[PDB]
Parts: sequence; C-alpha cells; structure tokens
Amino acid sequence: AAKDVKFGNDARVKMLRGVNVLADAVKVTLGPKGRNVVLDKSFGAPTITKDGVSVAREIELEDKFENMGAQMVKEVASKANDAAGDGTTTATVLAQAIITEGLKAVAAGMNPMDLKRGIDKAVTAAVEELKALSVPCSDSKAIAQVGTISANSDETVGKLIAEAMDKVGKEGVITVEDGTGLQDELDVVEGMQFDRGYLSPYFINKPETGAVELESPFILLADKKISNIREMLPVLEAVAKAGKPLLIIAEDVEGEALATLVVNTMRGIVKVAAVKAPGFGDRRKAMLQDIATLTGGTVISEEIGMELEKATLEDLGQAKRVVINKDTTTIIDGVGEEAAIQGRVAQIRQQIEEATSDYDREKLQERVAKLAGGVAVIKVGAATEVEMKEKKARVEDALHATRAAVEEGVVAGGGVALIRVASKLADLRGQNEDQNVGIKVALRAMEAPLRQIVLNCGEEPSVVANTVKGGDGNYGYNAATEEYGNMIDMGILDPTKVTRSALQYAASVAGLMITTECMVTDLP
Amino acid sequence: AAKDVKFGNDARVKMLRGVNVLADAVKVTLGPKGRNVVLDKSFGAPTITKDGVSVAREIELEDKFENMGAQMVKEVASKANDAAGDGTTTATVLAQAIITEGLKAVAAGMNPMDLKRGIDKAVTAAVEELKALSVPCSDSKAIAQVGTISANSDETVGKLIAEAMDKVGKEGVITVEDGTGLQDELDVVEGMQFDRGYLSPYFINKPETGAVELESPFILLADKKISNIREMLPVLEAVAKAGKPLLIIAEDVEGEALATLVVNTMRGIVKVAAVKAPGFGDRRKAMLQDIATLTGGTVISEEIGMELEKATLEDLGQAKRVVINKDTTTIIDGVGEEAAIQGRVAQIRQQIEEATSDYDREKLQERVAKLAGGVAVIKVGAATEVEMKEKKARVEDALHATRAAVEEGVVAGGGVALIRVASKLADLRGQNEDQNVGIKVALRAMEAPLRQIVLNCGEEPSVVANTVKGGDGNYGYNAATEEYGNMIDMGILDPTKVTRSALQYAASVAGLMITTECMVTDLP
Amino acid sequence: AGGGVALIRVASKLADLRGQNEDQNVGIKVALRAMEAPLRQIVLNCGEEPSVVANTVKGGDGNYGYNAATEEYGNMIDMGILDPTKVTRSALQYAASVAGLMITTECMVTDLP
Amino acid sequence: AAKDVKFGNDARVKMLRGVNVLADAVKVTLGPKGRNVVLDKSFGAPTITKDGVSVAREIELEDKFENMGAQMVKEVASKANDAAGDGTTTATVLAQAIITEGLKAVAAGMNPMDLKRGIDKAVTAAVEELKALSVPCSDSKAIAQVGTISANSDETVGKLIAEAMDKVGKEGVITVEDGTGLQDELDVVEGMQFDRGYLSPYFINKPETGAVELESPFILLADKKISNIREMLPVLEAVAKAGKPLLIIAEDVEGEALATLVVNTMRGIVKVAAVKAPGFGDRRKAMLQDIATLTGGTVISEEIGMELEKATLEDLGQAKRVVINKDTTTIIDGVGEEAAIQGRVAQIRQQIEEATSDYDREKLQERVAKLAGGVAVIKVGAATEVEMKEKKARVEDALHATRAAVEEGVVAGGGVALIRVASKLADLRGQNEDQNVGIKVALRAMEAPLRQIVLNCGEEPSVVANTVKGGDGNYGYNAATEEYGNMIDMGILDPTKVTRSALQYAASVAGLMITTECMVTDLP
Repeated sequence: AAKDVKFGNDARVKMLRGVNVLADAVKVTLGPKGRNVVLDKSFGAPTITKDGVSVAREIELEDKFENMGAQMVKEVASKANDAAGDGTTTATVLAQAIITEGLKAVAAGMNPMDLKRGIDKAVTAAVEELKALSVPCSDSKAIAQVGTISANSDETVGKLIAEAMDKVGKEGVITVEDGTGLQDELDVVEGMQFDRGYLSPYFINKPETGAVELESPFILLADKKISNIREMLPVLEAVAKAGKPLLIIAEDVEGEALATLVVNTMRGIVKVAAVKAPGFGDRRKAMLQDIATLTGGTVISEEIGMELEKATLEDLGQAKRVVINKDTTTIIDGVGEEAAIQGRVAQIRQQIEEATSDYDREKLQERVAKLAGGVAVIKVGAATEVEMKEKKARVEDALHATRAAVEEGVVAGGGVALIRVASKLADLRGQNEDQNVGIKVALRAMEAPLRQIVLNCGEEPSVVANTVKGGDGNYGYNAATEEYGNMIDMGILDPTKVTRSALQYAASVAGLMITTECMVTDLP
Repeated sequence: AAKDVKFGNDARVKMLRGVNVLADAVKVTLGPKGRNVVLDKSFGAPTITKDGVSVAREIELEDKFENMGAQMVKEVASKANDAAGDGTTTATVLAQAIITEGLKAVAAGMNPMDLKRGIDKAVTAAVEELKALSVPCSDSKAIAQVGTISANSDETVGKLIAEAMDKVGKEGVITVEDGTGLQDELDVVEGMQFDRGYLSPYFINKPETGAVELESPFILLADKKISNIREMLPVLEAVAKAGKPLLIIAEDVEGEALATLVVNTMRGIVKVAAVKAPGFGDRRKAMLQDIATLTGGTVISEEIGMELEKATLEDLGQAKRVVINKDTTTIIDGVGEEAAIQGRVAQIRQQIEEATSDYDREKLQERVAKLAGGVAVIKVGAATEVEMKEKKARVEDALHATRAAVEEGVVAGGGVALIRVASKLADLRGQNEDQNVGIKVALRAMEAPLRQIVLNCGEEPSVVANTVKGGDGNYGYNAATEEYGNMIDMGILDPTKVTRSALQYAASVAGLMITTECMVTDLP
Repeated sequence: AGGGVALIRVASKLADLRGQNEDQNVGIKVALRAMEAPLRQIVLNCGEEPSVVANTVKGGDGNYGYNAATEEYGNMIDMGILDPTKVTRSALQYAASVAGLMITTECMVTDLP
Repeated sequence: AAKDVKFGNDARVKMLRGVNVLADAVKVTLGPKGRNVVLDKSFGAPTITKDGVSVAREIELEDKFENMGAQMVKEVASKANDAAGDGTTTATVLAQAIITEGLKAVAAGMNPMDLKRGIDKAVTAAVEELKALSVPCSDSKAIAQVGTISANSDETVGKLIAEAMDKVGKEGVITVEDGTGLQDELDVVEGMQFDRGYLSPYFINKPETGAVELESPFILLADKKISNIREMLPVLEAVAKAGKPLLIIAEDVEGEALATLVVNTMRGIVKVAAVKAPGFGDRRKAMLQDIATLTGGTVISEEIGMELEKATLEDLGQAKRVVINKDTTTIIDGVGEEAAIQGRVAQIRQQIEEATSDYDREKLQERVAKLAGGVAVIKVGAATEVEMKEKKARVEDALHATRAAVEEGVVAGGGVALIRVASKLADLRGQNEDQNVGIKVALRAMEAPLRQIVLNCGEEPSVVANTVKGGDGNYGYNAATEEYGNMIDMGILDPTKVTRSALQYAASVAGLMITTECMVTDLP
C-alpha cells in the first residue's frame, strides 16, 4: 500500500515523542514509592497496577511514527526482561534518557555515528565496571538471602530456593508446582529442559504466565518436519479419544498442519502445543533419542521406514507435566523406568571417554548432565487458594531472580549501581569530541534511573544523586526508608545480570534510534 | 489498538469528574429522607428507585477516563456490599470525599504517597475506635431487635431470625424459601455450604436475586478438571431426558465444556450451573466425598477409575434445592439417608482424635461442624403471593444484616458512628506534615456522610454535624424524626461490619486513585 | 552576606517557627521557601544545579555561602559579596506586603477591552 | 503601552530569523564576484547596488523580535564601519555565523555564559594572532601601494595619499575638496580637527556622505551651555542677514535653542550646524581659546563678562570651510594671522617647559601638535565634473583605508586573514567543555567569510577553505582571478584594523544574543 516517509529531523522528533509517551507511562511505576497506572479493559473494571511490564504491554500510540518508537523501545525492553527476568522499566527509562540526550546532540549538529560509538564505548566500560562491582552469590546463605529479598522479604521462599539449588545444583532445573498440603514439598524427578519454545503464541494455556502448561500430556517424537496434517491425523485422533493433551516435538511444524493445530487450539477440541526439536542435525537426533528414552516413547524416524500414520498411543511419549515458554521448554517427570536412563547415561559416558575432540566432549558432558540431573520440583503449600497462588507467584519470581544472581552475582539495587559506575567512569574519553559527547550522554543516562526513583519518592533528585555519587562502593539512598547507607546490608539488591542487560539493551536501541534517518509507515 | 494516555493533573481531574458524577448520582438516595433517581429502560417504563446499588450499577460515562474513575469507585463499592451486605452508598460518598480532598491537596503540591499514608493511618485508627464503640449482638433479644430494625420495623421477621439463630447457631446456615401457607415455618434439614461461586454470570436464574437457584437438581461429583464436553455428553443427555436441573462441581470447568454449558443455559434447553469444588488437594477431595455422602451420590474419581462416560443417573447426587451465589454455594435438604451422615461425622470425629496438628484438627472440626449443623430453612408465608415475595425479600435482607451484626456487633447508624470516630480521633498525628494533612482529609471524609444525610433531610448540614460532634457515645441525630437522641435506643442501627467495610474500601480506592499518575484507555 | 545567601541562612535558622493555626504554619513554610528562592534563581542563571547549591548553603553556618562569580563556596563577607542589610530587609518586607495583599484579594475591577 | 514578551528559546529563534534575513540580504554582496541587491525607492527607479552598507541600512522587518535581532546586528556593524571605515558586511556575516552556531549549541544545552566566555577567549587570541600576522604600513611605498589598491588599483590616488601623508604627517589631518583645474593640487592650510560631532542628523547637508559641509561659515565660541534661543537670537539674525553659514560650538546645545536651530535647518532659512565643545573642564576652555586663536574669533565667556547678545559678526570666528561628522569635526583654513598662531604655539611650548606631570605634558603636546600640524587639503581635479566627483569619492575611500593601514598595518585581505588565524588557533582550549564548544564556534565562524566569498564566486567553499588552511602566512585564494597565491603580492589587502574591528564587534553582538533570555516589544 501507499507509505508515508519522514526524513531526518522530523522522524527523530516523532520517535522522541513516542518514546517520551511510553517512558512517562512506565517510569512512574519505578521504585518502592512507585505510583500506579490505570489500564482500561473492555470488560469494564479498570486495572490499577504498579508493574511496568503490563503498562508497557498496553501502550500503543495513534501516530504511526510515534508508535514505531514506542514499539521498538518496548521490544528491546521485553528482550531485556526475557534475558534477565526484570529491568524492563529500568531499560525503558535508560533508553529514554539516552535517546533524549543523543537526539538533542544530533540536532546540535553532532555526528550520529560518532555519538553511537561513544555510547557503546561508555556502555562497554560500564559493563566491565559492573562485573568488577558484583559480589558473588554462590554460597547457599547468599542464595537464600537474595531469594528472600526477591520474594518481598519472605524467608520461607529463600530457604526453599536454597534447598532446591543444593539438591539439584545452581545449574540444575527447578520448577514450581502446586502443593496439595500446607507444608512445602521439594523432590527430584526425572526430566530435562531445552531452549526450544512454542511455535505459535496461541498455544499459551495461561496468558497471565505467558507460557504453555499441560497436565499429563502425550509426547510426539518425530524426526521429520511436519507439514501435512494427514501424516499424523490418526495419532491426533487417538490422542483426542484418549482425552489427554498432546505435545509434539520434531524438526519443524509448518503449513496446513500448524494452521489446523492452532485452529484446534482456539476451538479447544484437542489441546496440542508445537515445539521444535533441540539443536540441529545429528545432535538434534541424539537429543530426540534422549527425550524418547526419558519419556518412555519412541522417536518417529523416516530412515527407519516407520511412519507417523501407523503410530499409535503406545508409541507416544508420556510425562507427568510439561511447561513450554517462548524461550524454553521443560519436561517434568516423564514415565521412563530408571534402568533405561541409567543405561543411556552409561553409554553416553562411554561415548564421552572414547570421544577425542574437546567440543564434542563438552557437548556430550552437558547432554549427560541435563539428562541425569533431573528436575527439582518445588510444591508450594498454603492454607488458602489466593494465598497459595500469591506464594507460588512470589516463589517463581524469586527463582528467576536467584537464577540471575547465581549466574552473575548481585550489585547494589535501587538504581545506585549505575550511578556508582558513572561516577567511576566520569574520566573516560573517546577519539573524537563527538564520542566524548556520547560518553557524557551515556553517563547522564545511567544517572537518570535513581533520579526517577527518588522523584517518585517525592525527594529532590539532584541532591540525592550528588550524595550517592559522593559515596563509594554500595553506599546508596534507600528509597523505602528515605535514608542513606549500604545497599547490600539494607537489602536493596539487583542481580548484576538484570542491570547489565537493561543497560546494554537500552544503549543498543538508543544507538539504533539516534542513527535513524528515514521511516516507512502506512498512511493514516 | 491505539491508546489515549493522560499524565498527572489531567488524569486526576478526569477521574475526579467521573467520581463526582457517580457519587452525585448515588448520594441523593442516602438517608430516610433520601430522594429517588429515575433510571431509564429500553422497554419504555422508567424505574424510580431509592436504592443506591441500582443507581451505581446503571452509571457509565461516555468519557473513557471519567468512566474508568467511576468504574473503579463502583467496583470497590460493590466489593464492600458483597463483604457486608450494605453500605454501597456510604462507601461511595466516603470515597468521593476522600478523593476530592486528597486530589485538592495533591494539586496543592502535597506528596501523594505521604497523603495515602495519612489516609490509611487515620482509617486504621478509625477501625480500632469503631471496634471499641461497637456493642455486642450475641444475645437472642438483641438479634431479634436488630432483625426487626433491618426489616423496616417488623417484629415477626426479627422473631423468625432469632429463632433460626437459636436453632442452628449464629455460625449456622440459614436460608429463606417461599411458604405454602400463611404461617411462617422453620425447619432444619441436612445440607452444607461452601464459599465457591458460579463460574459464569450467565448461570443466574434470577437476575433480581443475583444468584443461581435450582429446584431438585442433580449433583455431579468429579475429582478431575472439566475441559471436554465429550467426557459427559451421556450424563448431560440423561439429565435432559429426566428434565431436572443439573449442578456440576469438580476441580474446574473451562474451555469447550464451559462454552457449551453456557450456550445450553442461554438457549434454555438444559439448566446447568458450574461451581468449583472447595479447597485444594486432599482437603478438596475429602470435602467432595462429604458432599457425596450428603447428597447420596458418588464421586467420579480418576484414581478409582470411574469415568464420566460410564456415569449413570443414579450415580449423580440429588438435592431438594441448591442456591449458588458468586460469593458462596448452598446445598439445601440434599436427599441422602441420615445414617450415612452420622457415619461420616463419626469418621471425621475419630480422625479428629487421631489427628495431632492444630491446623488439621481445626479444619476437621470446621468440616464436621458444617456437616452436622445442617441448614435451617425459613419458609416465609403470607396471605397474598405478592406480599409473600416482599416479605421474603425483607427476611433475606434482615438475615444478611443480622449475620453481619452477630459477626461484629452494631454501632449507631445514620452516619453518626463515623462522625463520633472522627471527633475522638481529631488528635491523631503523622510523621510528616503531609501525613497530617492526609489524616485531616480522612477525618473530614468520615464527617461527610452524616452531612449528606442531613442535607437530603433539608436541614443545615454544618449545624447538625457540630451538634453531633459535641455529644458523645451513640448520641446522634435521627434523620427521620429530625431530633437528636441516642441512636441505639431510637432504632437507627448500622452493623459494625458494614461501616468498617465501607470506610476501609473507600480508603483503599481513594489511596489508589490519589497516587495515580498515568491513565491508559482506548481512543474515542 | 550578599548574593542571596542572607535569606537562605535566615530561613535555615527559622525552620522551626510555628503559628497558632495550621494555615499559619503553611504560610510560614511558604515564606521560608520564598526566601530560599533568590539564591536558587542566581545559581540557575549561573547554570549550576539550584537545589544542590541551596542545600549546601543551608548546611553551612554564619555568612558561609556560595559565590556565583567564582562558582565556589566560602565566607561571603570576606569574598567581597556584600549586600546592605537595609536592602535585603526592604526587599523582603515589600515582597511580603504585596504578596499578602494579593493573596487576600477576592475581586478586581477593570475597564472593558 | 502593552508589550509582547518572549522567553528563552522562541525569542532566540526570532533573533536567528531576523539575523538570517539581514545576513542573507547583505552577504551576497561580499567579494569581487559579489551579486547585487535591488532596493526599492518611492521615486520609482530601483537602486541596484553591490554595497552591503546600503543593503543593511535598508533592512527592517515586520516581526518586532526579528526586527530587534536585525537592528542590533545592524548597529554593531555600523559601529565597526565607523571605527574602521569598512567591514560592515564581514562583521555581519561573522555575527550571523557565530549567532547560528551559538544558538544551536545553546539549544543543545550548553551554558550560554560559558559559550560567551569561550567566544571572547577565541576572539582575543585571534586579535593577538592578527597583530602577529600584520605587516607594517609605515614606509611611503607601502602607503602608496595601499592607497592605490583601495582606489580600484589607481596609481594616482595612492601617490596623492602617500605624498599628502608625507607632507602633513601620518597623524595629520587630510581633507579632500573639489579641484578647479584638471591637475591635482595639495596645499597645507592652518586648521585643526577634534572628535566632537553634530548633535542630530538633521544638520546633514549631504546625506550621501552623512556629513555637514559649510562654505566660508561663521564660528560661534561660547564657554556656556546653550539652552535658550533668545541668548544668541541677535547673532542668528546677523548671520542670516549676512547670508553665510554659521557653526556654533559650546558646552552643549539643548532645549528650545536646539529645537529652533533644527527647525531652521529643516526649513533652510538659516544653515547652522551645532557641535559640542571638545574636552571638559579647563581643557574645554583652553581648546575654545585655541579655536578662537585659529579662526580669529572671540570666545563668549560668561565669567569674562560678554554675552551672546553683545556678540557681533566680527567677534564670530571665520573659516574657509568646515566639515562636521558624527565621529569628528574638522576646521579647514580658518582665517587668522599667522603671528597669533605662532604666539599661541609658543605659549603652549612654554607650558610644556613648565609642565611637570607626564599626563599634562602629553595632553599639551597633543594640543600643540594638532594646532601646529595644520590641515592638508587634497584638491582632486579631472576632465569633467562627474568623473571629478567619482575620483573624489575614490580618494576619500582610499584615504580612510590608508589611515586604517598606517594605524594598524595590513593583513592578507579577501577574508583569508581570518581563516589563517583560525588555523593557527585550532589548538586553543578552555576551562569547561562549553567553553571549548564556544571556541570551535568562533573558529568556524572565522572560516565563514571566505566560504561566502568563494560561494559568490561560484566555487566550492569547502575545497577552497581547506586549500587555504593547508597553506601558511598570507597564502590564500584570489577571488577575482580564481587562483591561489599570496594576497600581499596580488594586492588583495585588508587593513588589520578593519578585520580586527569586524571580528570584535561580531563577537560582542553574538555574545549578547547568546546570553539573551527575554524580550519586550510593543504589540502589533
């Protein structure tokens, strides 16, 4: 169709307006004293939330260019959230600060490419300094303590997370499930997780969680790409008459098969989720065989000559529960007898010692580790439905935060890690004066989030920023208690991964938008 | 879809306008001298009502932001009504007062978070003082007296309520049914009540009552989640052939099963209501088995192997009458042989003495109490059918008021409890000047409802408010008789729970709205 | 101590004043913030952060203040920044008088456009 | 009356628009290949001119704020022209460049005060560099060469200027008059020049030169400030009866006397020019006594006793010709016995002998030098009257240029002195980054005039600017011949005073606009 094209200053002004709207919408929900945003719903009861993720998801502007700016900032912020589990609001406010200052500099006649170079240099230095400033969270005590912080200062969640990581390992798989009794239950089941996600968002059983969840589903193990529904239609009918959901994993699902499966998911006659097989090639085939061994099913391979049409219910894999997210798929408690898994891991180990290349050996190490480690299941127990659901949500959030912490440690939260990093990097310089301007822009932008937090608190932003800059280490201004001190001791912690990802994604999107010259959108 | 976003002062002004419209619509219907509001209907006959609940339910504005403000106040007022059975008008007028004064202070530059702290601190102090000021309502004479007041000064209704409470207990289940003869009849039948509600509002048989009511319905008892209708086409068709209503309770009903049941209800071919099972896990299964013992049916348990496909009409439980409300579900006179009930309660009792933990013993004691107490059915009768229906409605509302009274006592009605509480709390202070201003806002807000009542009476509001403030205890102003006195003796009562819930919900919504900075809604 | 620091010092030492009515207390707070204002305006003209400089001058004592020309603190008397006490007193008193007259103003009468 | 007030960015934008209009109007007439601008006249015949002075004098915009910007740039450019005799266009284009870049930087958020400081620092360093790069114009050969260059490469004018300067001295007074014969005549007459000028432009006899010229006028000498017309009314009547012009010099002329004299000049009945007395205090009285000795008149001193009523035509001083300009007043060939002049100069020499302080000695030395030096009169002759007038104008222009040259030497003209100086100063730095930005702004603005000249020539500005920057000394680009070389050798000479004054005045006005924040103008 006919397109509308904006060039140079006008395009950047429109992006600035859109980003300003989105960032003003999401920034008020930042900090312990964060305000709340009223979101309309078609049902009639407005939703009052302090969560910046929902506010960002709701935002969409009428103007097409402003919509572009808001949508791209939203996309990078959501990428930050997916990578880290938090920091969407921080990423968005950082992006707004960088974009505002960089576009002001560009309108001043600076060179946009040199500004982007300076921004990237400052952000790389900031990431290195944050890695320096992070304190490790490897011990069980620190794991439990950060878990307690993440779950709104609840020690039970922290001790559960610490026990789970002690049982399975900090690299192990931990999943939260509903617990029948009042007491919490932790156990190790046979399962595995891989990085493949659902093929279509319409498979999502729980939109609030944003992930596909199935109870006692059937596993389909195919070595060929699925394109025609007729190939597996008898298997689909057998699953439907069985009454249990079906999970299909293969090389790929495309075309009319995917379309009809998605249509069935809207219809609800048969609940089937489509996930690609992990990896590619011989490694993909090997991992499919491992999944078949785990679930007790059999893989459908073309080279064997056996086909999908003759496949029946008994040939399918079965598991107690599976969780599929857009970034990963988790298989929990597949029905596979222990001796089969023991023989599988034993032959994997013998393949390990007979192998020579380091890359293959490492890949087979991680394969056997994810096969034999299993999945630790945390059964959240409570007395009431609402309190049980709230506790489960808190446990999930704390699990994400603690995973980030054990990955990369924890820095001083509350937006003071960035202010400390900017204070220590204030001496950085670039090749060109424009690069120096970009570096200064990045430093001021990293200043911004703490200023926003203390503005939400109602206190003076500049005074608090100066006071925190004067200090050193983890010294900072606790927003909740309105008093300065050591952030680590006061319990205001942010995982290093969260802050690092927020800063990096905000910098990337801000550089992309600063170096933007033209737009192409549909006409109004 | 494109969204319209307001920030700061504009958003709060729009919310203030919407709340002002809703509160002006519902406030004139407050007090004995309350005016009436004409609500249009599509049929052609306008409805003249003095009930604030209907006026609130009918209010919906064209401006999206004003609509969201009005809808938030409506939702919290409805929550107050559900919790207490009255006070929707009081909750709405209190919310309007707090919101107006708090937004004026915010526009003055006051800190919104500190204002909210002052508001909810003053409200907590007010709740404590109200608990101090309440008089007990445990004795049968006081129960009858408050019931008489509730039913427009009718001693027969109070006598019936007092007799029912004596027969079953203040914690027992009491239900009102139409009486065949003129004389009112009370009897105790085997039944039990749980807090689960209907899954969809489309199940409501009587919209005026707002609850699902069935006559001699069939009870379905499943330990599995209900998603597929194909599991229970046979029993549904058998019930349809029998022609009796069907009530289904299981872990959950959703998806195509829920859709087709709602379709059947809207078509009217089969009357089926869907209600979840109480509790979760082992206690949920035990309560489902208790309901099976009560109704004489059998629980479709997956671990047993029994399936809904092979379920027969004799397997379904049967009850004389069931009432389903969004807050709770009541089973009345379930047809099941008594010796099963005594055996089940003896089994629960022996479980009690073999039980050890306090939590399990308390849960088992509650279960056995609700199983053995039964349901006391009040068969209200009259000479004429129309006056019999009117008397049934009066008995229902008096029963709700008396349940609230026996829950938390009663205070002086007519809006003088709040003015007395404000008079005694006038010396409260907060940490900051902003908290003090919030406390003053809350106190003036608690003053407001009596002013509105005496304004509807046409008398001067300030003079009456000052005169009531000068007094003490339950001394107040009677709106009907236009002369002061002891409101407890003069028959102007309000249950303590009603006033407490109204104040708390108004405070919560006003705090949410005062600290609101951003509003997101669809474009016009 | 000229340069607008006499008023901020006076406000710092008067921060504990109280009145009979709460509105009187609010009016006193208004007067104190207004007394803070001129130094903030000067340091805004200088391009420096107003709140930080105002806080730093408040934390000091005596004639210690901030010099606009040299952009650094110190004793304002010895740094050559002098304002006669009559000038500051008259400015404050006349500003207070006009602000009181306008705050308590309810009606204005003017010719038509 | 009512005023329109603009604050901050919009006011500066209005300045930028007005300055852009004026600078684009005058900047096309820059360089040998300069275009011409058509100026409307009420008479009907438009004026086509390549002179930036007239174009600037004609510019006046309709928007009041843009009018302010244009008018103040015009005023500073006129001051530069008055001080140096040339450089209005260069000053205006430099001011436009500085203002544009400075306003862009201010919009970038740089501190305007720091930008002004950096601009002033760069301009001071540039004045030092210009002094370093200037070559002296002391020798008579260089004086003749500069005079020849100024008068469109005419050897005769340069020779006349050089020989007149050798005859009377570089500090001496040289005046150009119409020549009776074909040959050019130079003679030295007794006269002096002081820096006082006419009170109001309404005294201007010839608007083309902007100066008052009188043929054989009468001189009035009063030691009192003239305020009442009736005091000198008999003198005015006697002058009008005589029919010759009158020149009045006293402490000041104000009030009704000034009004009547202006009215008489406008009507033309009496042609009298009013000039203030030179100096102040006893110095003023001594200078009036010197004037009386020179012109043979008598000083009307109140303390001595004579009154302006008693003054007669014989007491009035008489001169052959006088020229009055707003910068200075010249008395040429005042009639008076040489014996009186010799006695007066001997008196001044004996005050030299008796004087002690260096200041008084220097002042008396200046007085005796300017009294005994006389006035050199250049009588320009030609074949016809019109070319005689053209030659007289060229001679006057060359005289001004040569006076500037002997004052401060000459530099490489054609706008390459500024680019050379900027190349030298490219390593300058300031205390703050904003000062560095101001310095860079000044340097690029210094580049600007050469770019404008070579753009008028049709060549690429950037390539020529880079080529000139690559060279050194007086190496540059000749605009007329479109080929590089040495400005001094090719005769493209600009007096150092002209470039210095243009640069300084442009810097001053640009700083004034950069530090401008508010405006007050009458409403449209």
